[PDB]
Amino acid sequence: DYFSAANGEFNNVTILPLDIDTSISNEGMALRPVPVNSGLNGIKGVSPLIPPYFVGEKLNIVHPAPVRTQLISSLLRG
RNA sequence: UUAUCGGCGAGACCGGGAUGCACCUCCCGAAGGGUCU
Repeated sequence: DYFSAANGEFNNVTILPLDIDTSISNEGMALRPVPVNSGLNGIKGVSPLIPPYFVGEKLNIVHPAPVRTQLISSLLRG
């Protein structure tokens, strides 16, 4: 709840171009909720694929670890 | 944004004492002079 609780306020939004599309897949590891049949491994769950994630039938999905950490230097490498 | 919603709050004196002072001469030398009812 960013709206109600003001959790996870952010600023200084910086966008940088990437070289490889790392939105859905990452060497076969899903980086976001994807259907089970997509062949991507990770953690099983139930959720709608498309937002908003509180409406729509909750179908089986594979999603990454809820808390993923990466070094900022590695993230800025691109 | 995996839901929907939620002020953390209320009260307090921090203050009470102290001399910083005690000793030193800054002086030593020179002509500013000469030209035009």
